[PDB]
Amino acid sequence: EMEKEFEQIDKSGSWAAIYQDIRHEASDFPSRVAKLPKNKNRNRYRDVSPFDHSRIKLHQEDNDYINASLIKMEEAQRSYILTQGPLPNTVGHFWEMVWEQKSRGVVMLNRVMEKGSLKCAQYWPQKEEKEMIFEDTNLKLTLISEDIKSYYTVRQLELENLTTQETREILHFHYTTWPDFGVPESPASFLNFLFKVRESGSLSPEHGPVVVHCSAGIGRSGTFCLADTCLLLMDKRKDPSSVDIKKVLLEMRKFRMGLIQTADQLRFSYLAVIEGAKFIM
Ligand SMILES: COC[C@H]1N(S(C)(=O)=O)[C@H]2CC[C@]1(O)CC2
Repeated sequence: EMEKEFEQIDKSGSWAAIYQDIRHEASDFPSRVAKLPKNKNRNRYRDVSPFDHSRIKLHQEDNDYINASLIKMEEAQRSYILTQGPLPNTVGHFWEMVWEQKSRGVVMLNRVMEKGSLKCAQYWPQKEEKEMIFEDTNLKLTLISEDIKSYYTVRQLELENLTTQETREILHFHYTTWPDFGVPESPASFLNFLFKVRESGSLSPEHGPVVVHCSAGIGRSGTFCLADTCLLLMDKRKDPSSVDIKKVLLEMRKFRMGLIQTADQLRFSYLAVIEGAKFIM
């Protein structure tokens, strides 16, 4: 049982050690498309690239490239798109991806500014009466409503395909209280947030995959998907304690590199699953 493994690693202070074995066992697949010179300004970080095998392709004939990966968890029957925080020049590609994949939710785990630097472009409207038009991808985005809570904000957005005049409602879930350094002290508000996403229908098989991002789309984004998938597998299985968080993480790392950036994010992921298991047993 993971709770006792938690006890052992914590008492022995073997978090980094565990983290390094995960790093060494992690898959390495080609990322040739990401490294083409015509795509250099589509990548926020030169060392964070989607693998070619799992990369999301845009349906535009010119350049299909976005820094986004499909993570397919076959036993849990859950998919996620993990992406970077859009850049000033990829906001239109971001919303084209949302459209093309039939996503119902966008999960944002960062602030636009952290540590005095921009981590993401402002890619959604701040006021109902000031909608955004992405001329490169022929999309219009309107803020419908905004519900601001202590730990997170939920926004209803209308995305319109200006080409076909079809519209969809997109939910934006914005976790606003992840600290600039380290991880939250308690997983309580992160679990609350994860249950609110689930309750919305955004993670359900009747929609395209949820879009999940932070700045790079590997650290906090990784923690979100890892906790969700582990708790779902504990619901599904005859024996809940058969769920090994290290194996799930390695299965998720076949689809996108570097998921869970620090030993502190790993320890936080265990804490989130262990605490969330109580509210599921
Ligand atoms: C308490 O988290 C594990 C800590 N260790 S340890 C000795 O348990 O691996 C190192 C110092 C800070 C850390 O948070 C991460 C590295």
